[PDB]
Amino acid sequence: SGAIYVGNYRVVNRHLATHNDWANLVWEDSSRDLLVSSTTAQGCDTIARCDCQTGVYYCSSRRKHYPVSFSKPSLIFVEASEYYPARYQSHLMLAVGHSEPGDCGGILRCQHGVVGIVSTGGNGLVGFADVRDLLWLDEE
Ligand SMILES: CN(C)Cc1ccc(C#N)cc1
Ligand SMILES: [Zn+2]
Repeated sequence: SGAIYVGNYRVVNRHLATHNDWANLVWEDSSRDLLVSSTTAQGCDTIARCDCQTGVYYCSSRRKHYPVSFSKPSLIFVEASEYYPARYQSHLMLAVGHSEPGDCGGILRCQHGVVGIVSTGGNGLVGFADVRDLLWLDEE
């Protein structure tokens, strides 16, 4: 579990969005596994605006942050998980690391701020849904 709290936005994995998220919906994309809802209180996170390929992510199933190198966001085939079938996911970055279903929502961060959230796992990789292209998160 986990979210990004930027401005008056909450960014969550679409597959973990709540009824309140859907009732306060800003934007969602199944192909990216992302959903954004509106919040009453402003949040503490800053979104990275960069093309870094190195950062640190939080792994809840290890209670640990790990430094990783990761691929640039792309359209990638993802094998079946507990929460999605085997399918293509867009805007997905991969690193070598540990990721189980409940790790979804852990933050990946670089020197510029939040890069994305854990979205995929298995076979010794962790996949992250990028948010650096969502420039509208920084205003309004
Ligand atoms: C449970 N396994 C059969 C894979 C899977 C997991 C979740 C969903 C959804 N929705 C679809 C398929
Ligand atoms: Zn960066």
